[PDB]
Amino acid sequence: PQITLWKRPLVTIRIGGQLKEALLNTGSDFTVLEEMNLPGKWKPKMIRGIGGFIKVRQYDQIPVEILGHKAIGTVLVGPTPVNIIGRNLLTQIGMTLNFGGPQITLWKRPLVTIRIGGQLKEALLNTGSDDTVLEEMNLPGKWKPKMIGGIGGFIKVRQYDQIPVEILGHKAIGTVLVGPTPVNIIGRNLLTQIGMTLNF
Amino acid sequence: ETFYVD
Repeated sequence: PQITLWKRPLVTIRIGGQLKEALLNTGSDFTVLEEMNLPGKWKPKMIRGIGGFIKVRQYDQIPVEILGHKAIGTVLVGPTPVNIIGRNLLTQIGMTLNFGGPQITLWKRPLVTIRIGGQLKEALLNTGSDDTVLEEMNLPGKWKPKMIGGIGGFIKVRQYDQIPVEILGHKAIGTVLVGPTPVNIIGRNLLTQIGMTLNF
Repeated sequence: ETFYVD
């Protein structure tokens, strides 16, 4: 089955006898759930974090049913704003990126050369991102301030509209946010333009 | 690395 990206790719998961809503997130190495009680040994871990590291609890070898597939893998629990199914569990259900609208497996970060300023960069393909967020660069044209959120809090960015970006040979044009990001992120706004789907 | 931008 093919899952398009005009809307957030939310799915119902079953974990510890509980249903929850989670986002299928190719931009995440791991799976990060909002505060809940899970049965298991768990070890303190520190991840990611806009502004620094956030503390999470790391539960290993947990059953998680997703779209009717049973993964058994690592779940991190902590102060994420949304439940996040990362690649560690997307691989287990056999999810890939595709131009359903070349296949990009999810064993590694779906990194892809983009060309945007008439300039060329490496950028993550991120289904868990609404918008495209690019590392600090000069871009021509008018731009307005925006605050966007992720794990750890918010960062301030500049919002440029109607910006052309080439991605794996495809031409996309729309909104690009520019701000202090370790990694360029191609979000759904653009992913949809170029015809990308989550398939498993 | 958990990237995600709402």
